[PDB]
Amino acid sequence: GKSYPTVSADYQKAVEKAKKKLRGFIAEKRCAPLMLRLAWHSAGTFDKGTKTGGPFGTIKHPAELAHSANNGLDIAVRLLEPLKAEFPILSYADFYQLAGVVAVEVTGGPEVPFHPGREDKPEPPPEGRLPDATKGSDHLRDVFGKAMGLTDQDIVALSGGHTIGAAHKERSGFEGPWTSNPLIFDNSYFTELLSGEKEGLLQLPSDKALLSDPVFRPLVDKYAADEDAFFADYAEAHQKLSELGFAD
Ligand code: HEM
Ligand SMILES: [K+]
Repeated sequence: GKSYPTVSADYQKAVEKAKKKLRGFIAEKRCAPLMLRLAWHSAGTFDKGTKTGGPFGTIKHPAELAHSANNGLDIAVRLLEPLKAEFPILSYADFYQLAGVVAVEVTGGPEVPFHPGREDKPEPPPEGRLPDATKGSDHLRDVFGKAMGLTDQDIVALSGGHTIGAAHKERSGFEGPWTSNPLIFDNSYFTELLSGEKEGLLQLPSDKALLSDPVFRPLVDKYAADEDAFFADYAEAHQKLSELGFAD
């Protein structure tokens, strides 16, 4: 149900050039996972009932970076500031979401469709909307479903974003990568979740909750068996996530 706004030709030209520049920058800096986390934490605050929060540029605000769920993301924001400055026409909202999309692409992931025109909004959402890694399926549904308005399928596919990167004991407290290949976007997050705890790889309780829920488990299996299917459903869910509250 989207109606995307019209942006000028200059704005579109800027999108295209920023996209390229973000590829090169994110690849060199090895920071795709962090950039994915930044985009996801920007969008993930959306509350459908109130139409508050969501991917509207507020994560750049020190007040939103201070939320405990956002530990470390001040790094991401600082990393992007000089590039963003080359693209003054673009909203921060658009820029961060583009960086999330590129993160996925340059690590070998699907091409998530991108539509410009998000406006930067002045008020960060209240803290406490992003998910708690120590909780389970009900909580996931409360956050992704009742707040954001995404689907059960979307929940499992987006969990797959842990296919890249790692936790840090100084940020969340959790530590290490979910996968043996943490800068490669693939279905390894699901294959590892399926094979049990292997030494040196991370599983959050929230990842584990996928295995015991009657709706989530068949999806984990599908994605572990079929990376093409994971990529399709991941791209659908990321696009939706990046557009929460935008163009409705
Ligand atoms: C489903 C509920 C989720 C929970 C409970 C959760 C929790 C976490 C936690 C605790 C970390 C560790 C942060 C650190 O210590 O550095 C993390 C990292 C990460 N998360 Fe999630 N997350 C979830 C969903 C997602 C989603 C939906 C995405 C994107 C589609 C995502 C992408 C990432 C990425 C890429 C990292 C690694 C960041 C890095 O390498 O610095 N997460 N997540
Ligand atoms: K991987």
